[PDB]
Formats: sequence, C-alpha cells, structure tokens
Amino acid sequence: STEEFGKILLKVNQDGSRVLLRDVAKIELGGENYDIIAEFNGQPASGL
Amino acid sequence: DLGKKLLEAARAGRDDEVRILMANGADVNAADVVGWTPLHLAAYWGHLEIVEVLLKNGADVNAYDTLGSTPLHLAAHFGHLEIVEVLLKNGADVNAKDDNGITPLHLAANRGHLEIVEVLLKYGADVNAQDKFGKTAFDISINNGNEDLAEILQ
Repeated sequence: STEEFGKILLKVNQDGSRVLLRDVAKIELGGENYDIIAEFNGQPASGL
Repeated sequence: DLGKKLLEAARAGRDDEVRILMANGADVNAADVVGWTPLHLAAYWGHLEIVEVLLKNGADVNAYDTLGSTPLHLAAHFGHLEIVEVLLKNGADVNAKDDNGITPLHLAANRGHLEIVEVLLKYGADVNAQDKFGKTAFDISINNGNEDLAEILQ
C-alpha cells in the first residue's frame, strides 16, 4: 500500500525528529509509463 | 488426546464437536506446540460462538503462548470487535504485555481498527503504555498517518 511506502524511514534527526518518504515525495499507484493514452469515441479507455 | 481434538475443532470452527468434546471433559486450556489454547485459535480465525462456549467452561482468558500473546492480542490485531468485547467481559487483561511489551491497544492501533481501540480504552487501556522500543499507540497512529485514530488518543 501507499501508506506503508509513505512511512518508510529515510533517517532520524539529532533531536529525535523522523524524516519519512512521504515528507520528501508524493506516494500513489501510477502507470509504469504514461506514454500511451487511448480513447474509444473520445471516452477514456484502455485496450489489448 | 481429547485436548488435541478440541484444538483441531476450535480452529476449523466446528461448533458441534467443541460441545461434544467438552461434555467428555476435554482440557479447555490444551496448549499446542507454540502454546496456543483453543481460545487463541477461536480468537485468531474469528469463531465468536466457540469463544463464548470455551469461556463458559472456564477457559483461561489470560492464557499466553511461548512469546506471551493472549487471545485479546489475536482478537484486537485481526479486527474481531465482538470477540474483544466478550474477552474483556470475562475479565481479560486489557494491558496484557507479550515478551516485546506490546499491548492489544498497539495491535488495534497498528492495523487501525478504531471500533476496537475505543472499546479497549473504555475498559481502561493505558495510552502511555510503551513497548520494548518505547512506542505508544499515539506514536503508531502518527507514524502510520492515521489521523482519525490520532485524535482519539490525543
């Protein structure tokens, strides 16, 4: 899940302050590549 | 021997066989290899009717395995609200700690079963309760990012 990836500990500061992955990046499910975009009669779609 | 059939029955969820083996006076606190009573297996897999039938015949509610985990741990961890209430009604230790110092509140807070968290707190669960690493239920909610849970623990 995006929750578990978000709470990945990158390091801990000298004042016991944690720096997580969600504190330096956005976490979400997304395509391996965004190059291909298909439309069936102008309507959002995919295909084989 | 009868205690082994009760373990197999309690796990699978045979509500009939549990009663028949109980009638023949089978051990209600029959530990397996890892140290799980029928009440542990009933709490884990989620067999509410069997959990009550076991406790009815004086099943040890604060029985712990080789690592110190009570049925209330397994109930609170796998989001079995009805079982948690039944266990707590029969005098389950709400601040029960395993070898790691982890309480049912931590397991409830970690998986984020807010319905159970409130029941544990309402039965007198210590929010300040720390584990071996010095982590409260509040520390888990912030780290996990659950903010619905964070406000309940304050």
